[PDB]
Amino acid sequence: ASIAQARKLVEQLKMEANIDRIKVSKAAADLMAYCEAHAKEDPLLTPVPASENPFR
Amino acid sequence: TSFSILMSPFVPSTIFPVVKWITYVGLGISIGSLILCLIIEALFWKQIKKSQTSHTRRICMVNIALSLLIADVWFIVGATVDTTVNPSGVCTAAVFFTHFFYLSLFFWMLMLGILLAYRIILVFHHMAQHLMMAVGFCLGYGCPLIISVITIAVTQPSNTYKRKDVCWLNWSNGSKPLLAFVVPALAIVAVNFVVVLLVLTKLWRPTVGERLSRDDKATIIRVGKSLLILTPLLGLTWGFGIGTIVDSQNLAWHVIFALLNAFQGFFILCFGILLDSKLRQLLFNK
Amino acid sequence: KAAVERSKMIDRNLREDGEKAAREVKLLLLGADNSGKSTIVKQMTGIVETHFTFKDLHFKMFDVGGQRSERKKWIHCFEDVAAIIFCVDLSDYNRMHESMKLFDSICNNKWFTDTSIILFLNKKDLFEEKIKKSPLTICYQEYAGSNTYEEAAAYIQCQFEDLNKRKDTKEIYTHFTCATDTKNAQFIFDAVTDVIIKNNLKDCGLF
Amino acid sequence: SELDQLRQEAEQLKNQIRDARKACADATLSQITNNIDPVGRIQMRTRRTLRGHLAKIYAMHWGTDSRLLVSASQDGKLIIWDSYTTNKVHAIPLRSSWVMTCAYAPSGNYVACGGLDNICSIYNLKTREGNVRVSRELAGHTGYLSCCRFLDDNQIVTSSGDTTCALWDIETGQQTTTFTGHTGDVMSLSLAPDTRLFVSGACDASAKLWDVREGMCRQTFTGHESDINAICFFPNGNAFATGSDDATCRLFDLRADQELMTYSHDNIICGITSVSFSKSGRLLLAGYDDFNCNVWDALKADRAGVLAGHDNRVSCLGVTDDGMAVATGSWDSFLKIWN
Ligand SMILES: [C][C][C][C][C][C][C][C][C][C][C][C][C][C][C]C(=O)O[C][C]([O])[C]OP([O])(=O)O[C][C]N([C])([C])[C]
Ligand SMILES: CC(C)CCC[C@@H](C)[C@H]1CC[C@H]2[C@@H]3CC=C4C[C@@H](O)CC[C@]4(C)[C@H]3CC[C@]12C
Repeated sequence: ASIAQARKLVEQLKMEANIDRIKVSKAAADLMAYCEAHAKEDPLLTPVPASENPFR
Repeated sequence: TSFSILMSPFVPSTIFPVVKWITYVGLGISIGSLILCLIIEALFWKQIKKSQTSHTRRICMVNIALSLLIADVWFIVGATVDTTVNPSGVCTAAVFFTHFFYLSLFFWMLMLGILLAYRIILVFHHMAQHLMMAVGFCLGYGCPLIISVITIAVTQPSNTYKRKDVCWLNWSNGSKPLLAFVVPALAIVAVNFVVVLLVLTKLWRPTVGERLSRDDKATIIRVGKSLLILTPLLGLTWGFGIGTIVDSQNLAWHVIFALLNAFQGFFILCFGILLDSKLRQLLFNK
Repeated sequence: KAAVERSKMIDRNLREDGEKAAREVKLLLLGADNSGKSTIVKQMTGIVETHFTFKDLHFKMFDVGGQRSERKKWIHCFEDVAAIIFCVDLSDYNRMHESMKLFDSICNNKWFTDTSIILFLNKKDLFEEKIKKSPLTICYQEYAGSNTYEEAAAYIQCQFEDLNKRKDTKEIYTHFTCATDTKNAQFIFDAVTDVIIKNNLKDCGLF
Repeated sequence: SELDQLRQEAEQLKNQIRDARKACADATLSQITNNIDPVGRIQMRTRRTLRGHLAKIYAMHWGTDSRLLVSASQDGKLIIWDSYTTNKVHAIPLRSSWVMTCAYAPSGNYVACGGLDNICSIYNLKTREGNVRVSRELAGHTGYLSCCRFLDDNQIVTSSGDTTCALWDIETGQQTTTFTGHTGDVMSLSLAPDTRLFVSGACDASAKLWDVREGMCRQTFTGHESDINAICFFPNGNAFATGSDDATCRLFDLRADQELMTYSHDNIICGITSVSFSKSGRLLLAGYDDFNCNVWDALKADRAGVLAGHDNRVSCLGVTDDGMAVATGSWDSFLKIWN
């Protein structure tokens, strides 16, 4: 019964094998760009004044 | 002074100088113990207690502790002042406050005892916490206030609230104001007696079913720990007061009464607070 | 504002539901497959809750064991239980090994460090015939006690009791099958009220 | 014999995958982010304290408008909160007292609940009659319903305790898609912002990225060593943070197929119940079993702040869609709105 499971697992591994991977530096740069793109739109990071803060 | 004048018509003069130092040191140690207990209670406020059981018990203990501290300092103030320096100036208010606070402490011990009895005899019964707090505060402080004001309004016109040197409540063929301290305070202790016995009746119940014996008389330690914890909190040591009623001539009753009740705060701290493992774990590292 | 009135009404309903549920016992049942739990639960998927009222006291009993998944991932939600009902099939020696394993695992969890156990000894009537047919000494390598049925039951109780390492904080109970359903309910109610008394005393600092 | 060849082929495939991963790992994110300035200490105050629950709140979710809130507890009822005014909107008496997951619709119409009953109950908040009613009862799972989320008003994704995820059609009531392959119980999942692919964490220390349209395991990450209880995508949708039972929040990347950093400390020894990201994704949040939360820097692996103030273990925390505030529900039946 486990032979079918093993064949399915190896087929899934082969399917996942031919997947392109970008450099870690490129992903880090993309994350950097996204974080500094919406940095001004992060009320947690930048304390919003109580004038427009609904929870204040 | 002798601390036996609380529930005795008079104290023998042959024993007063010996017991006076013991009373003073016991009350000093009691003041220290109550200070430490209040400090640790403020430090551990609203954190250890989770259920309504612990909340109610802690409220009872903190009320008892505050009443004991205020009553003890008032008694010290009343004793240290002369009876002729201020016949109505400082000792009248002092004795009024001291009697009121002793009786409030007695009724708070009654509150704790009846709470335990109610929570044991009726297992599955839920009552409102806020309503219970209100009832306890109203009857543990309103009744002492009422009895204090009626005592200070009945015996005042006859100038029999205080007799000669003793500006505590008087007796021995005068008025009857001391009955507000001898009758109720003893009776409360009497209740706190039977409740204790009730706890014992529920601490040695037969094993449910035919389960085999678990401990080879190892529950003796638990029973003794429970008894030593609950004895000073319920104020059983005040029972010896009736001994002062019985004879008022022998010094053994007065000596043991003063020794046990002077260190009552020390016993409360050692058993009510120090013996609790939930506080031992948090205090060992702090 | 209508929102304030809606909030007040919802709070009133929640408080009423809490008052209603405060009187509940919320027991918990375990055991093995065909270990006699059916007799203990029918005296009147995942888990099933059976509700029964005795002496004006309501009990919910959850038949844990049908999940067939990781117990450590959803057992933490089974707190606040008055006691743990356990059923053991005395007649079946094979079931005994995994019954003991489950009892040891459950009693040793960090969550069930204070809850008591009301473990039962089911199939006691058929166990007497099993001993006569097959000696107990052959079944178990360890000592089987005296040849009498009562000493065998005592040995079973003894080897069940010492598995609980938290002897001081847990007060377990032992009972056998009763033909009348009233006896089982009476024993369960007595155990529950004793456990509640002990819990109240512990919360009062007397212990 | 025959199975030995399959085992060897799987082993060599795994070796090739890990060799490719090591080759792609030129430099970690921590080294690159040495130039960035630290966020510094952050002040977090509980603006509101939502109270009224009677048992341990175990799951909760935020509304799509960042105003309404939903919470579920083992008491046996579901509560909808108005986070702005602390008011209560609806209180559904769930037929099962054990609820383990809750989900709010992206339109504020349907609310999903699930637990040890192995069924997902979908309730309609807006009804013509007025009284809340069970819109649907999805059944077919043989294990406890650990997590559930709404793709839209008509489609749901659920995670069960039998190592299976299921994409259910609400109108049909049957499993539109079934995702299987986990060797351990799947505990939580999160949805990408585009709702085109979702990653789910299991109890085998493996987070699997599945595609909802295709129904197959697109990717698999194995970086943990214990149970995984928290899943949350990055706001960009390219990364996601996994919380485990070892106080190690690991940030994985979809495109890189790597592990970026493992937020951990020597002081923390407990596990993770839930994680979340800020609106920009720079400020990560996590909930621990040591009675308080922890706010980290998602690019510097530094503990930016502590959210102590809960008397019991924190169960579920979530950030609003607009990132105005973060809600936190713990086991003491308490919801706190930190800002
Ligand atoms: C802090 C604040 C507070 C303090 C402390 C606490 C306590 C108070 C009080 C309690 C409670 C009381 C009330 C009354 C009772 C009832 O309700 O119900 C009746 C039945 O009927 C009962 O009955 P019997 O039989 O009588 O039982 C017994 C009871 N007792 C009370 C008398 C003991
Ligand atoms: C509960 C245990 C540990 C302590 C009990 C202390 C108190 C309540 C006890 C100790 C000694 C007792 C006294 C001993 C002897 C007499 C003489 C007689 O007239 C009966 C009552 C009376 C006056 C007793 C009243 C109660 C008493 C004062």
